[PDB]
Amino acid sequence: QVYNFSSGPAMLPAEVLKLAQQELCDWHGLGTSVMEISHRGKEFIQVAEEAEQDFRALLNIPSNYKVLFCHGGGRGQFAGIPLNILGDKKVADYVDAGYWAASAVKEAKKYCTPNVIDAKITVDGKRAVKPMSEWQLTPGAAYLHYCPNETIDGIAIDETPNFGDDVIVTADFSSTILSREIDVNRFGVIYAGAQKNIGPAGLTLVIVREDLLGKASVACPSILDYTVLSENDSMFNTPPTFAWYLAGLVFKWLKQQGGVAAMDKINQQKAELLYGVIDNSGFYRNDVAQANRSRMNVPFQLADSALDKLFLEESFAAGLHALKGHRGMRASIYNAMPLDGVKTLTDFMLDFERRHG
Amino acid sequence: QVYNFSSGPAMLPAEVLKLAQQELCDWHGLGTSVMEISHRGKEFIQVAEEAEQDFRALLNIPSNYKVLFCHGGGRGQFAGIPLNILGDKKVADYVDAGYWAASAVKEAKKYCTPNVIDAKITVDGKRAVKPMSEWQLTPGAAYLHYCPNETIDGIAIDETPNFGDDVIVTADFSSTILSREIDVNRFGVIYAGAQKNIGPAGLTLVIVREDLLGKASVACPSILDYTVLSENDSMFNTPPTFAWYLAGLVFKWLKQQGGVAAMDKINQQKAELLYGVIDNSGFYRNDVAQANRSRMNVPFQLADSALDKLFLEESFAAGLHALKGHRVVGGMRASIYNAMPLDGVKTLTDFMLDFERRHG
Ligand SMILES: Cc1ncc(COP(=O)(O)O)c(C=O)c1O
Ligand SMILES: Cc1ncc(COP(=O)(O)O)c(C=O)c1O
Repeated sequence: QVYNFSSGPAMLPAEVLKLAQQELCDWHGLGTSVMEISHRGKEFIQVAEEAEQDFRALLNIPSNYKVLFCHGGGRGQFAGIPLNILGDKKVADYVDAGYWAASAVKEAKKYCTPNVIDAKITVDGKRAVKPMSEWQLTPGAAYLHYCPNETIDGIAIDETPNFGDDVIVTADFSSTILSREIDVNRFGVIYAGAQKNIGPAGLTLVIVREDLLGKASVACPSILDYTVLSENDSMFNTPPTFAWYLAGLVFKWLKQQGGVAAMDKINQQKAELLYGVIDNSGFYRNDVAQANRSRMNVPFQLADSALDKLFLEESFAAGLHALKGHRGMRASIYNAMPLDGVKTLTDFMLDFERRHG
Repeated sequence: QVYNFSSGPAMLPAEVLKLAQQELCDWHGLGTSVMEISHRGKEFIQVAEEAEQDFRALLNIPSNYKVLFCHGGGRGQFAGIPLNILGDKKVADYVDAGYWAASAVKEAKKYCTPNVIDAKITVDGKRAVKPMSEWQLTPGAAYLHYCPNETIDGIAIDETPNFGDDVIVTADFSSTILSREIDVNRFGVIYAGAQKNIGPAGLTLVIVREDLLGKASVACPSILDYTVLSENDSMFNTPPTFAWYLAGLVFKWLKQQGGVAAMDKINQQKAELLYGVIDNSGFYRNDVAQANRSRMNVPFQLADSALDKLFLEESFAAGLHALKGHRVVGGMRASIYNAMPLDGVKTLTDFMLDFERRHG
């Protein structure tokens, strides 16, 4: 058995990939693939609408939000957010406590002069994030942007936004959407590249509060314009139809598992197991503060990084793929990753420490 | 046997889909799918590089062009072209002789003042396109844009651009790329949504002459910025990795067929067969001029359109899918792309003749 810890593109649920394989050439008895049919045909429209409704149900998205299936990836929305909801405003607040939050800032500078909030703090030697109650917002800012799960850094911000009605909260949920219940009503825009917990790469989900439509910049490409996308139910142009179908299968799989609250419980067990092994070891280390430890992306370093290459070759040979971190290691343990995959990983880690520590 | 005449997403080569199915869960002995691996790993980089190399070989793309594997579809490039190569200019020439060319004009108005060249003409009762010599270009225009294959209208502009060095030709090849050999050197930008002759939907190909880089608008999203995309080998961000892999398989399949010259000959046979049946029947009609008839998208109307529904029900039951014409014009439309075998067009035309016999 191969367990794939890639952060993105990530593993699909094994049952989903098996189903997609079974019907790849002849889908629902049509004699063609789901990827070969018109997006404006009755058959694909049903796939698309069921995927939208399942996503709405899984997250308990209120009726005053649009759910858009978009091209361009997470970095597409780094441009899409300011291009759609700056309106006539020239400032937005961006919270930076990690790589992807900082990347969003860089793109936003094409469109406005962002106010950057440095939310990084060190608490008892551990990397943490300032509480939202301390974020100094700009009166009148068009929106606030933050990243609740920093994929490379292993840093999560779990607290629910509770800002005034004048604050429009936007958030990059790429590497954590569907891993726990969230209060969608507290947000203006939630977006996620699909290639962590939704589907394959090439698809992005955007949840947009409906009153934010209607003020896109004229410069916004129509394929990224939330108002045009909503008008056309995400079929302004040809969608990534196979990716949208696969996302729909993932949503069906999540329903079969018991939904996001069921995932939340298994993800807690997976994270406690892996962080427990790291913390009870002098050979592995993670220095993110407990309250900000991501349950989805778990970086860790070896006490002797001269062993990194051997760790990667031997873990791969043991069927544990894609553990390399950014310029130590990073285990991504998304919804699709079973607890048995994390047990296999930690057993390997304990053995590797016995050998080389 | 099912023949799928969808205009986009379109049929893939059956051999390509069968291979993708076989290796969907365990790709190249990895025990994972090609869609579950990092785009920056050595395995996917090889897929990506071979796909680029194979596309360059198939179309004879010169080395002074970049080949970009992009997000956003054909309509993404309706914005991407002006956002990348207007530079400091405000005028570009747009040729309108069909639905997709007109759609490109509409998007262009967000970014510039297009000079719209109406190239539609009627000759002897048939819809045709003005010769390129009648296209009144604007001195100083940043570029010229046209659509050599109008997917809804069945109108092809096959004539080779022969403009001077000061004209930057850009062209929407979505529904015809790889169907015949073309002279890439005559163009500044060639683009194509993948979901007709390249791969599945979710991927777009852009061929851009290298001297046109470096003048993108600051407003261009980085994911659409040709300079950023080229600098990062189309991996500025996460690619549509499964679509890129499948495109790579299509390119290998095209090589196995004999390449674009081989497909050109088969596509000519397919189009001559289908247009002959339409022309020699009083029951079906197509009113596009011979010189502008697409070989890829063949619209036709029934003499009695009250039989449209029955034609669609009976063709579907005969294994002939997706023949309804676009909602903007009605009628029927047979899309007969590279993947469609001659036997599929023979099955379609035999059906059309039998339908006329039974109901005409
Ligand atoms: C939090 C976060 N933001 C942004 C991205 C970038 O996504 P993409 O490659 O789709 O642009 C990723 C992962 O890919 C991510 O995890
Ligand atoms: C000539 C042409 N241009 C543009 C498009 C639109 O492309 P997309 O739906 O990928 O934006 C199509 C087909 O979809 C096409 O055939």
